[PDB]
Amino acid sequence: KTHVQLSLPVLQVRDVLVRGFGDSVEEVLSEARQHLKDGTCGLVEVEKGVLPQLEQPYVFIKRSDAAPHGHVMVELVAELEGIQYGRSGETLGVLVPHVGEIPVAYRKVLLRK
Repeated sequence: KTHVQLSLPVLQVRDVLVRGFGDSVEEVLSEARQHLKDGTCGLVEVEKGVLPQLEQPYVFIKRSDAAPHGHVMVELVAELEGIQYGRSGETLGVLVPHVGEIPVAYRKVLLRK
């Protein structure tokens, strides 16, 4: 399937134990996709002060369209030193590994895979 319905645990930035997916744009996009498939991916909602507490490169989920079955259609865009790899809509948040942190909410998305 080109799209997969996922429910992403929303984590508080200060709870996150592993603050990024790796060391290159290509690696963080790869790892993000692997964790999304394996159900081991969390989402941090971006506000003032959140991104400097996480590790670059960043992986964003961005709205790709204007929402089947409650699931917002999203795609992945990476960012490193102010350059984005991909072009998409509004940021729903920044993806991080999930290693058992308690979420505050779930974000239903339809991920372009």
